[PDB]
Amino acid sequence: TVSAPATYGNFVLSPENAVTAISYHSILADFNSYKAHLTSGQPHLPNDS
Amino acid sequence: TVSAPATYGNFVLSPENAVTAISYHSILADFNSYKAHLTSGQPHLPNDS
Repeated sequence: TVSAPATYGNFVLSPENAVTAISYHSILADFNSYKAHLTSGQPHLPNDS
Repeated sequence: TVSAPATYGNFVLSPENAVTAISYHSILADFNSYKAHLTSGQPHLPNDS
């Protein structure tokens, strides 16, 4: 037996991203995540998108 | 006796702006106000920064 995933994942956009989409045409994933790490100064995020 | 302000009112950058300044060369003042009133769907805004 193998414990394979049973469901497709999802990647819902954050509302803050939508303001950054309407203006300049670019989107970085998890915009709230980077904001909380620049304040602490930590460079290594736990996870990526 | 005209009532004139006794002190300069300093502007301050929002923490959300700190990532936007790095990822691209632009800043939207009151960026949290844009996200709040855009997610609300209301075309108008209270006051400018």
